[PDB]
Amino acid sequence: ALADNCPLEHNPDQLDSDSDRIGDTCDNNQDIDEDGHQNNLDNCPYVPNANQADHDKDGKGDACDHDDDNDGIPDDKDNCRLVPNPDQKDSDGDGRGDACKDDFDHDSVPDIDDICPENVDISETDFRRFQMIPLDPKGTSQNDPNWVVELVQTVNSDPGLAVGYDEFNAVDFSGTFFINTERDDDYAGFVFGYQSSSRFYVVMWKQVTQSYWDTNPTRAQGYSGLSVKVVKSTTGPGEHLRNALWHTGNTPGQVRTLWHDPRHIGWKDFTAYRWRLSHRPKTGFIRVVMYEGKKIMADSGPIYDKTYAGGRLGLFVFSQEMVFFSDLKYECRDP
Ligand SMILES: [Ca+2]
Ligand SMILES: [Ca+2]
Ligand SMILES: [Ca+2]
Ligand SMILES: [Ca+2]
Ligand SMILES: [Ca+2]
Ligand SMILES: [Ca+2]
Ligand SMILES: [Ca+2]
Ligand SMILES: [Ca+2]
Ligand SMILES: [Ca+2]
Ligand SMILES: [Ca+2]
Ligand SMILES: [Ca+2]
Ligand SMILES: [Ca+2]
Ligand SMILES: [Ca+2]
Ligand SMILES: [Ca+2]
Ligand SMILES: [Ca+2]
Ligand SMILES: [Ca+2]
Repeated sequence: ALADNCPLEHNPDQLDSDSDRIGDTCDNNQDIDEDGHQNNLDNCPYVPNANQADHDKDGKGDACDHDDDNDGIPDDKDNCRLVPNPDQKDSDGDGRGDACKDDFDHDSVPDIDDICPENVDISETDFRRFQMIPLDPKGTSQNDPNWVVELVQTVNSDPGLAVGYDEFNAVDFSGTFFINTERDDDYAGFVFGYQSSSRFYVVMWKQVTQSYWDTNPTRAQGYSGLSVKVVKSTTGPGEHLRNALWHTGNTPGQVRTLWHDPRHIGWKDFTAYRWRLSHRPKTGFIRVVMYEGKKIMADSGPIYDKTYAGGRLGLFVFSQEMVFFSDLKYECRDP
């Protein structure tokens, strides 16, 4: 019943106020392991497992299942952990069973070309599907985001997101953004570990330092440079989150800035930038590097934070028109 009508992916015809893909009628926000799946809709309630992998579909996610394929051979001794193979046949004796030698998760996409080799639910990128989420559908300081298609955001808008469909535990995420205009000097970036419109990590880059023109609800000063922040809003999309996202630092009950480039180097107009992000939920590892061609423009260095155990990936925009995103790529890094 719940794991049938609750998920927006099973029935999109319902409300989902916090944009976490769980219908309002079922949403209770109880998530003890903070992996983005509430307790009663988590196949491993106490073990962090954001992608909810369950290869034998027995109700116990791989993360809390001792025999992920139910073939009687425990994971630790199974030479084909995700493919049933009782005889453990291994004709060349390399420790990998014949049953899964070319396609470990049996999603019909060989290991080498499979971006998520140990996840039957993901085999290729599908960033052809975006969920647009306005970060301030309350205030009207500026018009909300407008997206078109090269995914472009055309308005000097209020903050907003464009988030993908796939969910990840450990992941490497890369992409390209281009500001096709010399007008303005604000924000462009991306998100990862996205769970709800009140829960996600965000990486943003501003061109020139500037204080947000509306001192309400809180004073916000955004410095030029790359920043890494974690959002845990007590209010959700609105004016409070708005100013907090802009502020280079911490805003009570809204945002925490984990790192900011000490050099405050802003992005350049009409320049293609490539970002490379690595997130390892198990240890809380986070690192983002920005590139201008083959040149390194910014490097966050190792950052550690375990607020969120995983989630979706997406694009971020805040008061910057003509932001062109393209060539998005991602790969799972599990275990
Ligand atoms: Ca919801
Ligand atoms: Ca929720
Ligand atoms: Ca959970
Ligand atoms: Ca879990
Ligand atoms: Ca299972
Ligand atoms: Ca397991
Ligand atoms: Ca099992
Ligand atoms: Ca097994
Ligand atoms: Ca097996
Ligand atoms: Ca073998
Ligand atoms: Ca595969
Ligand atoms: Ca796969
Ligand atoms: Ca608005
Ligand atoms: Ca500019
Ligand atoms: Ca500006
Ligand atoms: Ca602006």
